[PDB]
Amino acid sequence: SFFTKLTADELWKGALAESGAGARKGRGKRTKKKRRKDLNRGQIIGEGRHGFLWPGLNIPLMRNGAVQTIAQRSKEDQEKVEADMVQQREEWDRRRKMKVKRERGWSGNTWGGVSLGPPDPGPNGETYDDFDTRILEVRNVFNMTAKEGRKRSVRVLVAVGNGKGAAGFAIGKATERADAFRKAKNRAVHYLHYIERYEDHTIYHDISLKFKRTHIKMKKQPRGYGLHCHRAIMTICRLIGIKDLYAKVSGSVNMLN
Amino acid sequence: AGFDDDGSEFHEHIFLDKYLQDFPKQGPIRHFMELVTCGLSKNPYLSVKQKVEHIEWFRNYFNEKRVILKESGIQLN
Amino acid sequence: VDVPKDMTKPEITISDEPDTLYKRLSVLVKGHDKAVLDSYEYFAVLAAKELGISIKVHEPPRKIERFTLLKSVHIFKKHRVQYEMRTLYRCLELEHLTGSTADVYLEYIQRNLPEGVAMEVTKTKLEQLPEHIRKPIW
Amino acid sequence: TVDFIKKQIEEFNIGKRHLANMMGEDPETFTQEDIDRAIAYLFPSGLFEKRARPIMKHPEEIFPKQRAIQWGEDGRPFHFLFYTGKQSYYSLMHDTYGKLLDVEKHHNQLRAKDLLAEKTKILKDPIGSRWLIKEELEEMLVEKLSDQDYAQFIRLLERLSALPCGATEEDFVNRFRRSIPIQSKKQLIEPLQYDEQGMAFSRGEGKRKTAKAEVVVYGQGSGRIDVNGVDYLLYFPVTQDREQLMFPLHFLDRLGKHDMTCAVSGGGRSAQAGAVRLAMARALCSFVTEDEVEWMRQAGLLTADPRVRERKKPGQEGARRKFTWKKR
Amino acid sequence: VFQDDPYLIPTSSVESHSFLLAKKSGENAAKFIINSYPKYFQKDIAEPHIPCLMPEYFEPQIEDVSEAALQERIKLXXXXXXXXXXXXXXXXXXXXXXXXXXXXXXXXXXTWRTKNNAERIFALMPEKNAHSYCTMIRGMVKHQAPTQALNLYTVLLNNRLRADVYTFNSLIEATALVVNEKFEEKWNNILDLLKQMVTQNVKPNLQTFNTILKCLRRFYAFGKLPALQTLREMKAIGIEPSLATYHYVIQLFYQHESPSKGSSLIIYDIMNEVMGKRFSPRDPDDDMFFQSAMRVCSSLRDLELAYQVHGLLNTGDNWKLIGSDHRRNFYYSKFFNLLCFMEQIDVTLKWYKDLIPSVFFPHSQTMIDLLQALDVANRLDMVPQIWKDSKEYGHTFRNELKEEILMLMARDQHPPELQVAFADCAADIKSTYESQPEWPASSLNYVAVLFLRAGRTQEAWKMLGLFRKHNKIPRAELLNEFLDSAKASSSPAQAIELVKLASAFSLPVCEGLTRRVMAEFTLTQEQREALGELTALTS
Amino acid sequence: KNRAARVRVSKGDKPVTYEEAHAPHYIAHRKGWLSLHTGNLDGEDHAAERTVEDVFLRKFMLGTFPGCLADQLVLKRRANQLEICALVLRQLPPHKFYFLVGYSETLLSHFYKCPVHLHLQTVPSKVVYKYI
Amino acid sequence: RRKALPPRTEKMAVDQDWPSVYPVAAPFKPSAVPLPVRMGYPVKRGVPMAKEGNLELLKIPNFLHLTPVAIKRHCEALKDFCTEWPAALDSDEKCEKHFPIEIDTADYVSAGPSIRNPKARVVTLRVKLSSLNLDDHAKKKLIKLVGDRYCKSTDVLTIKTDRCPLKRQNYDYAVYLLTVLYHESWKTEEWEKK
Amino acid sequence: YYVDWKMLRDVKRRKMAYEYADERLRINSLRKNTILPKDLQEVADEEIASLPRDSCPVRIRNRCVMTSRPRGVKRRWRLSRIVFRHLADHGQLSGVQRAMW
Amino acid sequence: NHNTYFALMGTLRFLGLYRDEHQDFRDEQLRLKKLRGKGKPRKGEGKRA
RNA sequence: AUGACCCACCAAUCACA
RNA sequence: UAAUCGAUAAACCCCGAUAGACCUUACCAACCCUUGCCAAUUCAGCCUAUAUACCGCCAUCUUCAGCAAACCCUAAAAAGGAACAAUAGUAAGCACAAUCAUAGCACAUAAAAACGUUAGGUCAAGGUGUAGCUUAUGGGUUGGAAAGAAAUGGGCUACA
Ligand SMILES: [Mg+2]
Ligand SMILES: [Mg+2]
Ligand SMILES: [Mg+2]
Ligand SMILES: [Mg+2]
Ligand SMILES: [Mg+2]
Ligand SMILES: [Mg+2]
Ligand SMILES: [Mg+2]
Ligand SMILES: [Mg+2]
Ligand SMILES: [Mg+2]
Ligand SMILES: [Mg+2]
Ligand SMILES: [Mg+2]
Ligand SMILES: [Mg+2]
Ligand SMILES: [Mg+2]
Ligand SMILES: [Mg+2]
Ligand SMILES: [Mg+2]
Ligand SMILES: [Mg+2]
Ligand SMILES: [Mg+2]
Ligand SMILES: [Mg+2]
Ligand SMILES: [Mg+2]
Ligand SMILES: [Mg+2]
Ligand SMILES: [Mg+2]
Ligand SMILES: [Mg+2]
Ligand SMILES: [Mg+2]
Ligand SMILES: [Mg+2]
Ligand SMILES: [Mg+2]
Ligand SMILES: [Mg+2]
Repeated sequence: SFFTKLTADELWKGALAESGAGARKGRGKRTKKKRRKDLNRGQIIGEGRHGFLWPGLNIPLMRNGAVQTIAQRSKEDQEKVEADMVQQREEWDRRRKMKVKRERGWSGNTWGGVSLGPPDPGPNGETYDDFDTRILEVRNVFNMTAKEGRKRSVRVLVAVGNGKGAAGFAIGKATERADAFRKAKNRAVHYLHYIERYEDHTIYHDISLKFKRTHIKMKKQPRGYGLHCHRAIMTICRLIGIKDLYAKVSGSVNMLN
Repeated sequence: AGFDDDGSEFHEHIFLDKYLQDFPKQGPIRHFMELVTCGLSKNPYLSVKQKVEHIEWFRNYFNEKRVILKESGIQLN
Repeated sequence: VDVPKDMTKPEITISDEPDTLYKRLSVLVKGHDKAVLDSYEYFAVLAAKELGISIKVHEPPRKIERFTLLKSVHIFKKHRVQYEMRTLYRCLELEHLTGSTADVYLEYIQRNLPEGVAMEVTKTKLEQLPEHIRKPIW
Repeated sequence: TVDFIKKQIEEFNIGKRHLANMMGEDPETFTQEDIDRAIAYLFPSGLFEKRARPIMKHPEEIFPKQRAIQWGEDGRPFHFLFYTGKQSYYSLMHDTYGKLLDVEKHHNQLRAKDLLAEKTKILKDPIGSRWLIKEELEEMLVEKLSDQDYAQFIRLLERLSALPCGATEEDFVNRFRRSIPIQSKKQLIEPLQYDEQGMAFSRGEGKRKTAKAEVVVYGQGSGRIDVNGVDYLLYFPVTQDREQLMFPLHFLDRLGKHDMTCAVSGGGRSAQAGAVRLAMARALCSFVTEDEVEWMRQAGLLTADPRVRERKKPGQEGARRKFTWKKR
Repeated sequence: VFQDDPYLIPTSSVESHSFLLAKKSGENAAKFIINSYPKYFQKDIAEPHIPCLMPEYFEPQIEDVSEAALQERIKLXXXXXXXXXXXXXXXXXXXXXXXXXXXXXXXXXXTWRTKNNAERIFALMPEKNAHSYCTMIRGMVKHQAPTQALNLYTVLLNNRLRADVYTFNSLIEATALVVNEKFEEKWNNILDLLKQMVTQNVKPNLQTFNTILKCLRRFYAFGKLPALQTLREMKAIGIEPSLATYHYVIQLFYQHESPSKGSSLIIYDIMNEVMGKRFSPRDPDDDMFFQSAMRVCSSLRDLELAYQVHGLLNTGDNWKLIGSDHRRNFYYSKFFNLLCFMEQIDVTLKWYKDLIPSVFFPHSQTMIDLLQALDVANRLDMVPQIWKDSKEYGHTFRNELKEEILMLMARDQHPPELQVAFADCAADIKSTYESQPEWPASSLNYVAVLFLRAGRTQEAWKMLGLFRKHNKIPRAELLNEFLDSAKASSSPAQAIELVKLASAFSLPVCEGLTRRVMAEFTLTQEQREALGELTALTS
Repeated sequence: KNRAARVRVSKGDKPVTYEEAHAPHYIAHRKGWLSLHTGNLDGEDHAAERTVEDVFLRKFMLGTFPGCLADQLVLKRRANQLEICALVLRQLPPHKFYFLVGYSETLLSHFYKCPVHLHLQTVPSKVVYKYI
Repeated sequence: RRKALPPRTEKMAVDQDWPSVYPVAAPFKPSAVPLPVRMGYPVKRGVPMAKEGNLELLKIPNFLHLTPVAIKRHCEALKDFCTEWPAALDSDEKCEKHFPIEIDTADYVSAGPSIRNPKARVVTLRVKLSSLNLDDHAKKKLIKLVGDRYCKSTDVLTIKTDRCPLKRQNYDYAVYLLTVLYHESWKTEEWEKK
Repeated sequence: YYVDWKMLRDVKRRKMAYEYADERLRINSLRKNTILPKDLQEVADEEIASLPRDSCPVRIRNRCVMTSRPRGVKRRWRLSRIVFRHLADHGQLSGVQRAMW
Repeated sequence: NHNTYFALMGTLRFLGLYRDEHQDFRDEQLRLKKLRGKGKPRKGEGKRA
């Protein structure tokens, strides 16, 4: 029965069932989750519950300038050691069950409004820590493939700006959400506009534009009247540095347009 | 190397006549036992001791049943 | 620079007995991969030329053993996997050797046998005649 | 990656010294040829793929060629075609076209001076000259190429060579020449042999399909054939096989003039007839003229027959024949 | 013995020790497991049947039967006595061999229990002397009570059983080792038991004359003359003198070698006859021979006889001729101590690379020797090498032998080729102590001077900066030296900084210092900054 | 699709040893044998014994040196002695390495009743042939 | 605390005698071998893997202990053990005229815990009949007696001995068999006249 | 633990069959012989059919040694076809390789 | 002998020399199973109760 | 000629003090 | 029938089996045994359920040529990205290709063939998630497993 056994990697790979056909077509629900815990995490070479102490492993090779002999711990000493290890496991379970807080953008389950933090340094060493990025719209998008059938890409639409009058937006698309985030950041920094700000809070004059089927209408406010706008426009404004504004959008509210 | 096999020599292997001394000389028992003998004569995997133990098991088993042999239609020693 | 002094202590004795003569001594090396047998051949020949042992070397035909198993755990009998084991040979044929020389050359050679190879030693030794046959007649 | 190459050469030289020492040879007269034998003996890997076996070689042969640095420390690219993305190839095209124009000018001046003094060097065909392959060119520019690229270039060289050839022009187009090696299919005649006061006997060895045949033919004899110590009418009862044995002799009209002994092993009857056929044919090439040798080859007398039994395959029946396939 | 990979190769002497000791602790752990659960290791495969790989049986093979369990549990010490007690409880008679074995066990294992066990040895069984006296005269040397042993020598001589060789050995040693104010009364009793042994038909062994020498060692430093006589005595009867004999000879001959150098010549000639021969180191005490045979050459500084001791070592069996690793490193410490100063650099550099990394690793004593060897022969080439080697083996000693190493950097004169060696060697050093290490101003004399012979001022400036940043200063000849190195290339601002930091720290040459910056600022025509300096010092 | 002893292509980040990057059909062509012994040759005996021995050695070694084993073991058998040769990550202090060397060699020597040698080659991190 | 020591290849003298380094059969530590050797299959741009950490070189039986210098030395040390071959015996003719009897004996070496090979028992006895003192009658009677063990073209008599545990036992039994064949070939009996 | 109860059964069987080999042989000598009378042979018959039923060799099965599989075994390695392939395909079986020809 | 292999490597695990990830996996799974409340019934208890 | 219904993408880690 | 299981369009049907009289063996019927293979363990043990939780091995499209990271472009992008007298694409990687094998080439054959598709096949190779049994769905012994109304697949031998 000793030969009958296996490697940890094999056993976990087995138990998790990540590679099955259930995971691929989304043949099972996302609320069902199980994880892999290293079973060597807290163990030391030489340690056993029989309680031995080996000269090279558990205990230092020389004590008081001489060679320590093979010896065994007392019953109660082993009791305490196992108590320690159990409390270590419980500590790691206490660490694992705590979920880190996600700052909520617009709504709790929306990615909209959320910050991605500064885009990544360009190849020349050029660095923007002055820029912030906000997510405007994340969307699961599909395409019908010859082999796989439905094929799910995320595409995100993002905006960056330094608050000093340069902002720009871009869109990015990938199989993985993380990947599209990266892509749209790094791409956004390439299309920047300069937005002229009157006295560095409002716009200069009233604006009305019909872009495709969307009508935006903005009005220039005095100093105290903060940011009364569609939530996306407020996000973008905060990125530009426009602090006082009024805008009503009519017709299609489609985000990219 | 390591195995001399009790310092025996090939004549304590090939020729087993010595242990057939006590056995009926003209009977079918000579036939049978000369076959067993000849078999052991060709057997590499066994020691001298073991062959002799086979021989003796037969001595003892035939001498165990005298009755069936006498009744058999041949008087056998 | 640093040389140990007087480093040699061989122990050899000569018994009065007529050391055994070997008419021919054949050594067959089986191995899996050729190259190792070639290196071994080189080494063996070299070792014999230095002892003045006068040898020949030839190559016996290679044996390939094949067999089949099922490719699947359960049922597709139509699909198989075939495995090989190739055994390659060298033959070192030595002639006109003595007993001692044989024991040395064989000791040296056998120690240095690489791990993936096997060896078979066929010694044909010379004996004049037995005693009881010489020229008595019963 | 330049420091790498330098170091690698240092340690290849140090190493070559070491190796030459253990192998007990003179470090100066050590060649690559010797390095190889030395490793092959020291690290004997049987592996069928020769590229996977142990190698100690000069790092220039081991490592692939590197595009050198393309610009100075200020950022200006050295070569004026840099921004094309292929400098190497388009330079070649540039200079080639330049030489073409040059040729046109010079030859036009010589047209106005009433001189055509040049010749057509465009036939190298006896040298067996060909163009570089795409692979070769790609190695000469240290740059990847496209099929249409290679095509373009070659077409241009053609345009060049089709005009009056200058000296520097001839030399130019001849970097792009290679010579295809020897093409002759003429056989290698067995030297005729004279043995023990006996004159004119030749040897040949046929192999067909598990049958091997060694045939010795005597020119000095009358017509008969002894196969494995018996008469050929006895050993080959079947007409067809006797006709096979007859083929080469009847072809050369030697049918009464030669006396042959044979050793044939393995295979069946027809395979042995085939074997002796081939061997006999190969033996009679010593006695005949060089032209009739070409004839025998063109009759298919001198070629071994490659056709051999195929291996049965698992899951089939006969090496081709498949198990019966049920649709439903 | 050690694993051959670079990671597991021992760097120092301490690492060699801990590594080898570790390996043995592992081997032990294994053997423990085997002998704890033998049934797992029972199943045999090997055809020639190695008996050596079989598990061992430390249990008694019979329980209640006395005559088995006694000897069984004796071969195994306390279970032996539990056994002899369970045999004496059943009224089973214990014979002359029984507690001769239990006695040899009381001598080999094991002050009240010795008296009790001895009392049971004599009272119950009337043991033949040749066993009982053997054990008790051996064990009461260990329990330190030799008198009752002379009483047992009387009781043994009474019964016609002669005292065997080890008796006269142990009692020659007992009458020797016991001396109260009077040595002659002892030595005479010794020569009397030595004559009494010759009369009793017992032939004195080589180890009896050897024991006698060992005894004559510990009392008089001039007791080498009787011992010398003994050294001739054995040579008359045909027994070849042991390396232990010769050792003790070299011990008293050394104690009398320090004031008088003639006994030295006698050790050297005794050794000179000893060394034309191939050894068979078969006696018990022999290590200290090759310890002290070479030890004398280190104090007397005589290299030829050390070449001879080495030719002796490498001859019979080199490996078998030195017992311990400490007593082994003494050998090379002293021997290479001789090789370094006494011989040409051609010889020293040679034996260096052979002995140092390969056999046994450099101590502090062999460290200082290489330093003094390169100062006299003027070798500046081998400094980076010996430093890099001394880094690997010599980590702990570093701080203490550091101040000496660098001192050989001042003594030289430095050409343009050697600049980079100084730069690297010193830079690694000070980068090691500025990242953690009290740092000498000597080291700055060196970086700054070697960088003046290098032609590099800019780094010597930053290094002087890094010492005045260490919250203490060099003496003023170094500050005047870099005042000069910054003056020759016309760098007066760095000179201003240096003499400002100099006048802040009180430096003794301050008259001469102020005079040197006034001179350099009169040479570069910085004079207004010199007057501003006088105005900054007056305030 | 044959799956046997294969390491499938991931997104292209996956580190793969020289061994793992070669499917069984490359044995004796590109990669070589992880064991060597006489048993599988034409006229030879006790193949089965050596196979079981092998399996136990891989398992044993994998458990005795947890986490520090780089690539699969190499087992050379020569004239009754087995030299085990391993690639080991540097994890443990050389104390633990020598302890385990000695412990192992003795233990296995007494188990299999033949002299066992152990040869450790030490490596900074898993040698990487491909992807990564 | 992480320790990395440079390889032995650094401290290696160019002319250092190699057999010093690898006296016995050795695993090939890359650290202790000076020669750069790349083995392994390459990758499309790349080269064969380095000698450090290379598992494939570890698999190779290495002839490094056997480098020809080391052999020359080894053999020259072995010249003392070997004994000379008698002059006159140089040709096979004289071999037979002097020694009639050839005894073939096999010895097998395979790696593993046990030495024991079943095939080792077999002893073969080859003897020319022309080297025997046989009468005409005795020769015919022996030929008929042994049968298949006699080759009529080459006149070489063959005795294959198996049946006993040891090769020495089998040697004795083959010799004995030969003896008895010769003694019982010369005895004429009653039925031989029939 | 043997991997399966079945394997256990088999181990026992091989033990018993080893133990009684001598008896079985000695008796089947009598049984298989034409020379002896039938009256001895019928008694000898009941004799060998008296012996424990798990002592007779035909009741033995060669099983995969690691995995206990009752068939699909290759006698030489005493291995199941599946386990054999699993070892050979990682190249842990010396001198075994895929076969092309 | 599978008993010797299983027994010996079990002990060597308890003496902390050998490390069995398979047995560890089995363990941790089982622990988490007794925690969730489905364990192995003490002998005799399960059916009738 | 015909071929219940139902099938799919809305959750985040590891490591150290 | 008291009396296994698994495969069961292509991609099952001399298939798991390169192998069942007892054994094998999982089934049926009687009987037995309950810390019950192991160093220890309120534990061993389970051919119990789920192949629609899986690893391992595979089948299949397939001798099909595509898959895929990192980028770049598009009066917006769901997605698309070639034109060689070239119009927006570069791309490492894996497949194909090349090499290796079948003892010389060549050809052939073998081998190889990615990503995915069929919740394809297999918890009875072994291992395992989840859920189940524990004086029984576990472990042993003895003996039984029949059979041909009919339908059919693949073979063998034939009809000369
Ligand atoms: Mg919410
Ligand atoms: Mg057919
Ligand atoms: Mg099971
Ligand atoms: Mg069977
Ligand atoms: Mg309908
Ligand atoms: Mg429908
Ligand atoms: Mg089922
Ligand atoms: Mg079904
Ligand atoms: Mg289907
Ligand atoms: Mg049945
Ligand atoms: Mg049954
Ligand atoms: Mg069941
Ligand atoms: Mg499925
Ligand atoms: Mg493609
Ligand atoms: Mg569009
Ligand atoms: Mg695209
Ligand atoms: Mg690509
Ligand atoms: Mg080929
Ligand atoms: Mg092809
Ligand atoms: Mg195929
Ligand atoms: Mg291919
Ligand atoms: Mg299904
Ligand atoms: Mg199914
Ligand atoms: Mg199961
Ligand atoms: Mg039918
Ligand atoms: Mg079929």
